[PDB]
This record gives sequence, structure tokens and C-alpha cells, in this order.
Amino acid sequence: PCEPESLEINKYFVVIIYALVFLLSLLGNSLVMLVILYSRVGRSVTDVYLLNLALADLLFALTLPIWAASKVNGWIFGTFLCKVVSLLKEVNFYSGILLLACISVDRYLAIVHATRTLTQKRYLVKFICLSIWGLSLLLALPVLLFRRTVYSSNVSPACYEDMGNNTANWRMLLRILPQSFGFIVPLLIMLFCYGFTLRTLFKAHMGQKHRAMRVIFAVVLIFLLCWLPYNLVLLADTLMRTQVIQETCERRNHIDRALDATEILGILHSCLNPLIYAFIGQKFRHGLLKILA
Amino acid sequence: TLSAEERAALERSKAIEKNLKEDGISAAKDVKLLLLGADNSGKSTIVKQMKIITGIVETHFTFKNLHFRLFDVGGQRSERKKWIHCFEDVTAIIFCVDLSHESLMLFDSICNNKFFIDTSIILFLNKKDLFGEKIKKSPLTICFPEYTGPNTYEDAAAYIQAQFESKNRSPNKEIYCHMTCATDTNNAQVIFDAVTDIIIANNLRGCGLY
Amino acid sequence: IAQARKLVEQLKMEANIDRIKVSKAAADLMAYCEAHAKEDPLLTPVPASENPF
Amino acid sequence: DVQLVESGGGLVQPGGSRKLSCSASGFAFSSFGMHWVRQAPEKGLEWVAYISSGSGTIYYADTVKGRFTISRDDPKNTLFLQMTSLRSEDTAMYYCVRSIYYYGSSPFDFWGQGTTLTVSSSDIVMTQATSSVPVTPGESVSISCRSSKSLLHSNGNTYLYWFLQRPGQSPQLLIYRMSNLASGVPDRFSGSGSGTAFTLTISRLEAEDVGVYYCMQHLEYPLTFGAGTKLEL
Amino acid sequence: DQLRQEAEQLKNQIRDARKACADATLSQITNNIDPVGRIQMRTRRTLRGHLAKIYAMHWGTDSRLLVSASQDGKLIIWDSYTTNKVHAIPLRSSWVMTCAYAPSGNYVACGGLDNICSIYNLKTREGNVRVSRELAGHTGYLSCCRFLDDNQIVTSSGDTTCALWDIETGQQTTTFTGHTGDVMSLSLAPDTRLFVSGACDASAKLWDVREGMCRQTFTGHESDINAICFFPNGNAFATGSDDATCRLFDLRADQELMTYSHDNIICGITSVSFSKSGRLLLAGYDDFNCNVWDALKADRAGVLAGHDNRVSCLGVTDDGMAVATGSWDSFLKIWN
Repeated sequence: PCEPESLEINKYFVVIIYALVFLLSLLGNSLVMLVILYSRVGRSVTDVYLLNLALADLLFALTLPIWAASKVNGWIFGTFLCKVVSLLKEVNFYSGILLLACISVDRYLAIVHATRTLTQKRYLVKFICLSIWGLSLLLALPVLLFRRTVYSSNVSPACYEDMGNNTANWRMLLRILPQSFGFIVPLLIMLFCYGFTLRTLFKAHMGQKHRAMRVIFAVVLIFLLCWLPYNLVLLADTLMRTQVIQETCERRNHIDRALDATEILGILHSCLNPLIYAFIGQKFRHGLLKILA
Repeated sequence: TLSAEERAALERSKAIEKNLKEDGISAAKDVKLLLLGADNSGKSTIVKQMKIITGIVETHFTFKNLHFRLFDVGGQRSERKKWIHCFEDVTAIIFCVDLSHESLMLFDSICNNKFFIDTSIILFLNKKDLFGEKIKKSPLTICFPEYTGPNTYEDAAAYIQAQFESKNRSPNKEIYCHMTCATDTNNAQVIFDAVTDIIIANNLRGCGLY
Repeated sequence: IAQARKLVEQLKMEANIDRIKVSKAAADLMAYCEAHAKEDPLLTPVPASENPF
Repeated sequence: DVQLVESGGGLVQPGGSRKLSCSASGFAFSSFGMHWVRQAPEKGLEWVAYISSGSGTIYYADTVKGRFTISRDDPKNTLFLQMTSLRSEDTAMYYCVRSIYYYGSSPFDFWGQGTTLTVSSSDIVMTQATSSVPVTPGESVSISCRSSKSLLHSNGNTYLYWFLQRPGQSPQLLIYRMSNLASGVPDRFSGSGSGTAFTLTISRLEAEDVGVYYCMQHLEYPLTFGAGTKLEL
Repeated sequence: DQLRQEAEQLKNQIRDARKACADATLSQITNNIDPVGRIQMRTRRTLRGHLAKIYAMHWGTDSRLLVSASQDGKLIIWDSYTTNKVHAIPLRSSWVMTCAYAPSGNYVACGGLDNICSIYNLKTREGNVRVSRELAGHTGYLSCCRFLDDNQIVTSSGDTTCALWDIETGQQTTTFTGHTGDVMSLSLAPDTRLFVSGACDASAKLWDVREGMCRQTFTGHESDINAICFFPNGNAFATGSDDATCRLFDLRADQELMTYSHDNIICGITSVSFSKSGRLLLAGYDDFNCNVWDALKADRAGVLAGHDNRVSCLGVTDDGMAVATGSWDSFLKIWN
């Protein structure tokens, strides 16, 4: 038999990084919402998108410490807390990714189709935000319905899934949603929109084109760096459970550790969203400086 | 709303609101530009597709499925500080300068005005042929005694352009330059490129990219 | 020479005005502002039963 | 000149279908809500149908609900009325009336010339006390009619309308809420009322003032007219 | 040459007499009144529908109907109680700076940068609003149209002159001259026989509508006067300039009585209005809010605020029941 191994150094590293991420995200999205909601002068659509994104990241940071305690000692908090925390986390993850996609769509329609009348169609931010929240909740409903504490003699209890005796293949089936409506479609949308926006900027004669391209490239690179390794590890795990790739205990341990590492790396999206989306523009810095008085 | 007549009044108000919204939707396709410059500088003879329509003069030529409305503020002969804020929302300023000091004075006044700190300026230098014929007869030194470079056409034109751009002294503003003659027809295309560039920059600023 | 002739005549017209001490005028303004004080829905808030807005 | 002229009347057999067209010329037709009012022979006025501006809100009388159809042709400046089945009780002189509603408008000012239609063989009740009043010129006359409910709405406006019909002519509006004089009528008219009892007084009556006086309520549909008081000389 | 010295000695005599008539300031004589305290006004209505900056607004005599012109070329008549649009009149020129509402409610004039005062008829037999007359004869932008009656209207222009018209004939009946700068605002006296105009030369002078003579002139402002309103009893008026100050001039005393300057105020006053009693002097600034000045002690008795852009027009109903403010964010707010 193969014995799953672990180290206390890894747990300490995970919890310290989780606490740091929680504090940073809390502070950043607190400043974002404060700056947005203090003064209603010029409530542009970008402000609405940034407020929604900061709210999603703030609630995600709110749920983070419970997951840190779970990594400390498994899920000893009960089934109801498992359902609530997992549902909230999945809803926030879906909402954040879809909000990034919608922001990219807005930028594409604002810079490429700028002179045409297509720009009149982006004043529906409240409707699309409500649709995004609803679709995220619907997609994360299976988490609420089919998650419960699972006990084992050799494995510490965790907020896992339970739908039958053959739950492994059902987990593999359920994984197809977060990797398709969570990474594939948003990546395609962002790539298309930002590629066309870069083409439009490239053939123009402003004096501030270079900063725009730099910001766009930074956003795309940060999104990729944050979320690609997690999806790659999950795809490798699904390949292992399908027996396509040869399975060994060392491989199981390697993927088990890499999954936690990639999850920690990808959680940094809530930390890096403020400095990349809001504070990178002069308007928000000016607003914060004005608020400081 | 309880009464029948009040219900009919509410229906009339809703119909008026719908008409207002439709008129506002139809009023966003056009582009509002401001014309400025010294007298006899060709400020009314930029595009041959004029289609005009004492006071304010409007010109509403169209190009590439986009409507440009040029408000010529000439003839008012009043204090600009009291009505120039009526044009705060213009997309750009079209400045026409005839090369054949007052024009520099207007340009300095209009560029540093508090209302137009963020409105870009499209600068048109008219009458290339007249300037090139006049410079040979009289060197560009009577009006610009500080000139030191060669008396050729290109260097003199670049020097005038440099002194016109030196009055910018402001961020978030770009000056788009073009040299025009009497027998030029592509002014509409140049205006379209300048306006679309200005719109791109404004959208960039709004989106938070810059 | 023909433009300033009317200005001095205007000054003659403006100079001969029956002026009144500012104390009496201020007293009259105070008297009006105190007499017509019960009919101001802004200085004294109106009861909510008699507020059409 | 504002003019409403309508055609389509005539003798029809029971069970047939007839369409009446009210053509308007002299005002902004698209901004006026239009009614249809029928007057039975020597019986009195009665409301039939109403279509709002832009064909938004349409109402019908309970007598002919689901049987008549009213349509509006804004570009053509024409108002129609399609009737499916006609009984012997539908024979009457049909009038076309314009009505514009906003704060301070006169919603029954102009009436059509009337078209005659012949067929071969809960609600607010307004009652007029007297059917015929003889009087000599120069003597003030008092006309009063009651209502079942209190027409005095919560906003302080009472919806009572007084109409005048000279012999052989079409009704004309005199007062539209309580004393608000219509446009062009002599100032000798004056109206009053309180809740349910209303009175119309005419000081220094003239010889051209004789006719039938109708009082109508506009508080809630269907609109109901009074019996009709006739002045005799 | 001698005329210049004659004018100088005339001005010296006028100033000497004016200073001789002054004994005590208003702020000193009335120092014994109890302060009005804090006057808190809450937004009761918010009139939306305009799609551009609003420059002017006027209240109906019945204190229920409004009128407002904006850059969109629309002239909207509101129902201030239920927030309904009674009328929507489309202007020929989108550049309009001055609404005016007739005292009888029959007409509404609306002119601006296009140099003519268009007059509209509301009570027509055809059911629509038609331009009854278009008054021309001014060489500069128009400002502060005011109705004397249904066939008599007073206008102010940038031609450094004010004119009294006759709507029936359409001709300039009387012309008032004497200003040396653009005339920006005027207000008609309640007695309806005198009016004062505020020009760009930092001076407001009282006029007579019957004789066309400049009875009086007032000085003291450091910049161009932007708005004027009469005191309710027709014996004083308050002016607002870009100097960020308001002043109270009295017709009988010929002197300013007190100043309404605050150290924190930097931008000038756009519109000036009084209350029915004459105690609150409401003034609109360029810093997006209005400050209510107690007209007898020069203390800020509250702040309206609430607007996103510059307040361009103020209006107090005839009964004093409400104060309505219009700004450049295409929103009108009614306060009480």
C-alpha cells in the first residue's frame, strides 16, 4: 500500500501565507470600496466593475481563514460550515473570473469600437453584473448540494464531496465545469479582446500608447501566472485518475503537494487585483489623495 | 394616479420621456468641434463639403458615417469668458492659422483656458504656397526677430510649428498638426483621424488603462 | 468730445437724490423681515400635514 | 380652424357591421385622446368608447363591451369605430370628441358635428332634478344635479363637466371642473358645488342660451351623463 | 478736458454725500436679534429628463409649474408636485442661457446665444406649442428674460444694454444704455415699475421701465456681477459676482448694507435668490453647493449641497414653499 505523507513545515508555510494574503486582500479591497463609494462624482462603468470585483475579492478573503484552519487540522467544523464556506468560495471564484472577462470585454468595446455606435451598448453594467452573480451561484450550487464531511481511518476528515459509492468518477465529471467556465472561456475572451485592443492601440498616434500596452500585457501575464498552474495540475490529476498517465505513490504525493502549492499561488488574484486594476490609474490615486483630506 | 385624468397625464409624461430618450440617442452620433483662429485665416473654408445648414454659425458635414458639427464662434465680438463655457463638451478645437502674433495670442489664451485643459487641439496651417512665395520676398525676421535658422520653407514652417506647440504647457493634451493649401480636399480625412485619436485617448483614460 | 457729454449729465441726475440715513433704512428692512416672519415655510419648518412636497 | 367631421351613418339591418370614420383637421391629432359619444333620439348623451394618445389605453362602455372596436390612424388623422353586431338600441347620433389631459387642460372642449345611424326593427349615477325650466330673458337660472359618490378627489380637484347643446347643434363645454370657464364662452356663467351637490348659475340670460344642459362626471370610467335639463323660453 | 474734472468732482460729491449718510452698519444695528439657528433642507424631489447642462429655470406664479432650458435644445415644463413633464418644446438653437415664465402662465420666453428672444405660446387651440414671436435687434448674447405682462418683456444682452419690448408689434419700444460691460442679469421689482441690471463692469444700476432713465448706480464689487434678486418689499437687492461675495444694496440709502463673504469661499456666485420673508439669502456657487445666508447677520445658516456640478440657477416659489436648484449635471432638485 501507499501511505500519504505530509510535513508540519508545509502546514506552517501554508497558514502563514494564508494569513498574509487575507490581510493584504482585506486592506486592498477596503481601500478600493472606500475610494469608489466616498464620492459619487463621475460614476463610470469602470467604477461599477471595480466595486464588484473588490467585493468578490473581499468576501473571498473573508472565507480564507476558515480554509487556513482546515489546512491546519482538516474539516472539524461540521457539515453546515463545509457547505457554507465551500459555496461562498466557489461563487466568489466564478464571479471574479467572469468579472475579469467582462472587464476585458468592456475595454475591447471601448477602444476598438470607439467611434461607432456599438459603444452605446455598454451602459448595462448592473444587468450584466447581476447575470454574472446569478450564473456563478448556479454553477456553484452543486458544491452546496453535494459537499459533506467524509471520515476515514488513515485520512483526516475534510470538507469533501459525497454523492455515491462511485464518487471519484463523479468528481472527475464535476471538475469539467470549473475548468471550462472558469478558465477556458474567460481566457479565450480575454485573449480575443486584448489582442484586438492591442492591434487598435498599435496603429494609433497618441503619446500614451506605450503605458496602455504595458498595463494590458501586465494584466494578461498576471492572470496567466496566477491561474495556469492550478488548471494544469488539476488536468494532470484528472489524467491520473483516468489511468492515462502511469500512477505511482511518488506521483500521487507530488501532485498532492503541487495542488496545494498552486492553490496558494492562484489565491493571490484577490491580493493583486487592486494594484493592477484600480490603483494603476491616475484617477483612483487622485481620489485617494483627495479622500485623505 | 388614482384619477383617470391623472393616469392620462402620467401616460403623456411617459410618452414625452420616451421621445426625449430617443432624441438623446439620436444626438450621440454627431461629433461637436469648435473652430477658432484669426480673421481671414480660412477658418470658414476648410472642407469644400460645407453644407452650412450674426451670431453662431454651424457647419454639419459628415464623413465615414460620422457627423461633424463645426461651431464657428466668429462674429460674437463679446467677452469670451461669459459664453466659452457653452462649448466645454466639444471633442476638439480646430485652430486655423494663416502663414501669409495675434494668432499666437489667441492660441495661448485658448490653450490655457480653465475649461479646455483636457480638450485636444487640431492645428491647421493654411496657405503653404502663399507662405513659400512670401518668404523669398521677405525673410521670416520682421515678425520673429529671434529666428536664427535657415530661410528655407521647411525650417521656417517647423519653427512656426514649434512656437505654436510651445504654448501647450499642459499634460493630458495633444496638438495634431497638418499643413493645408487652398486646393486640398482631404481635410475631412485628417479631421476624422484626429477626432478618432482623441476619442481613443479619452476612452483609454476612462477605462483606467492610463 | 461728444461721448462724455452725456456722462456728466447722468452724474447730475444721480447726484440729486433724496437720500435717507442708513439707520432708518436698516430699521425698515428689519421691521419688514420681522413682521412677515410667520408666513415663511423656509425660516420656520412647516408641519408635515401642510407640506405638498 | 379646428374641425371634426365624421361619416358612415345610415340605415343598417340588425346583425350587420358598420364602420364610422372621424376625420380631424386643424390640430395635432396625435396628441389628443379621442372619445365617441352617442345620443339616442330625444333621450340624451351616453359615453361609448375612448382611445388614449398613441393608442395606449382603450376603454369601452359596459353596454357595448366586447362588441365595438375603436382604432386610431395617427399619420392619416382619422379615427375609426368598428361595430360587429348592431341591435335596435344602437340607433343614435354619434359624436366625435377630442380630449387632451395634463395639468390644467380642457378635456372636452370640441365636439364633432354628429353622424346619424339608424337600425331597422357599480357606476356613478348622476341625476338632474328637473327636465324643463321656462324662463324669460334677463332672469338668472339655477341648474343643479347630484352624484352618487363624492367626486371631490384627494387632490382637491372635482371632476364635474357642464355641457350645453343648442337645438340642432353639437354640445359645447362650459365648465370643466367646478368653475373653470371654458375658452370663448361668455363670463356670465358660473359653477359651484360641494362633494355631491353641484349648481350652475347663468346671470343675465340671453336668447341664444336656450338648450339642454348636461352634467358629466370624469372621476372614473365609464363616464356617465345626467338626464338633461332643458331651458324653455 | 474740463468735462473730465467736472465728472471727477461730481463723483467726489456723490461719494462724500454717500459717506455722510452712513452712521451705523446693518450688522451693528441688528446685533440684538436671535440667530435663526441651523436651517436643514432635505431634497424632496429630483427632476430628471434633461440630457445636458441647465443654464436657467423659472417658477410658475402658481408655484407648481416649472420651466427649464438646457444644451439639448429642449424646453421642458415640469409639474413640481407629481414630477410630470407637461410640455417639451424644441428650440431652434441649442445654445440657450435664459428661461422666463409669464406671470399669467400663458407664454414662456426662451432666448440665448442665438441673439433673439423666442416667445412660445402654451394655450393654443391646435394643442401644440408655437413660437408666437421672435424678437430681434440685439448684437450680443441674451440673458435674464423677464415678463412684465403678456405683451411686455424686458431683456438683457452682452451689448451693454437692456431693452423693453412689445410682443404684439415686435419692436424695441425702449432701450436702456449706460453700462460699460456685458449685462448678465436683471430682476423686476414687485411693484413692476423699476428693475436693476448687473453688468460685467462690477456695477449694478437701477432702471425705470417707463422713462428709460438710470435713476441710480451701485458700486463695490471687485468683479463681474453674475446674478441679482430683489428684496421682497422692493426696497433692496442682493448681487452675486465672481469675487465670491454677495452684497445687499438699498435703493433708499444708495449704499451697500452688508457683505456675505466667507473665508472658505473661493469661487464666485452664479445665482442669487431670497426667501418670502426676506431673511434667507440663498446663493449658488461654482463649488457644486448652495449656502443659505441669514440676510441680517451674514452667518451661513446651513448648506444645501447635493449637486454633482456647478449650480447654475436658483428658484424660490411665490409662497416660499420650496427652493429648486438646477446645475450642469442635468438634474433639478427641489428643497424644503
